[PDB]
Amino acid sequence: MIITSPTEARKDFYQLLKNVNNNHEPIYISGNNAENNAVIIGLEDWKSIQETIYLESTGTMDKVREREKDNSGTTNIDDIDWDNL
Amino acid sequence: MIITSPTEARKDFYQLLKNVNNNHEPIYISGNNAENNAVIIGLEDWKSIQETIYLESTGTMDKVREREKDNSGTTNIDDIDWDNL
Amino acid sequence: SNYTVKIKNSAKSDLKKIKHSYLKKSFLEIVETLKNDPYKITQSFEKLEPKYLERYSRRINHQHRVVYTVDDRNKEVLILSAWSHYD
Amino acid sequence: SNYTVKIKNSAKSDLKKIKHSYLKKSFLEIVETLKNDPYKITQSFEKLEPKYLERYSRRINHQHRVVYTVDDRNKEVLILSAWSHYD
Repeated sequence: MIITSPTEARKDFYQLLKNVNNNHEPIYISGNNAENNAVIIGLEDWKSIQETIYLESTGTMDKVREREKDNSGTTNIDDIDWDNL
Repeated sequence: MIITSPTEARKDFYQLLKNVNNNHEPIYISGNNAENNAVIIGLEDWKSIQETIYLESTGTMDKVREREKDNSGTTNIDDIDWDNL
Repeated sequence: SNYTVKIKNSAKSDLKKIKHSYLKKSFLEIVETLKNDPYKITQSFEKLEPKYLERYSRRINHQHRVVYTVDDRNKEVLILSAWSHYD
Repeated sequence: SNYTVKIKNSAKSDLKKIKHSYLKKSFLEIVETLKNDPYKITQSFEKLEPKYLERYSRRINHQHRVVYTVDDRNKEVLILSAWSHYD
């Protein structure tokens, strides 16, 4: 956990933006009032999180997890008979 | 989508931290070097996201969604017979 | 009380694991809060995503949650999981 | 091909909806990239969380994804979903 104050984060802001993107680790901004505590995350890591939340919210990861552990077998994608549904 | 530059975000940093928590919407920091793009998110919303990813990956939310679907009935929590569970 | 707290009968197997884990007292503390105010900012109360579905969790400990929904109109809480595992 | 691309049989029902949406061409373009480099930064390629599980998605369109895992040692891609509705 990387934790810093609002004051120090603002002074070190440009390096912080570099750091969150090269370490792939969020930085916690924790100040006087937990009201305005925040987290800074690299855009790429945020897009992964956004995409994960979307596939969980639709139930897609639910179905993925079920199919992953089932015994239905596999089929090479080129062997799919599309005209038979 | 709320988008600001690294320099504008640094200048108005304290207000930006209030806004992400008051508005419950992330703020995107987008600059010239796209490799250092970042997102600011209020801590409560970050905690919601992290708690969701954890419960989803443990299969808990899969179990929850299936239980919402079943017709097993309900029991008032005070009517549980703990001694014979 | 202000809310009736129910548990899905299929979730009773969760309570068996809670009992064996000696988590009964932590769990029933969460139940008492759910009876009074299921939205109280205690017990690491979390609004799960997607938030428009209004599912919630509270911490029994650092591994296990009570996951629940709330019928505001009828003042009923529905516990759906008390053990954080796929079964 | 660099990779053999397979689909879980329980996922074939996704392809029926892909076909009937006229998304077959889009889906097959993802397949062609999966055969070559399932890690190419195209098609909105995303590493899903938790990243230690190593699942991935690509966009068929704004709504539907191909979700897949990759067996790096055996050079096989396993498609687990190609339809982002829960039935």
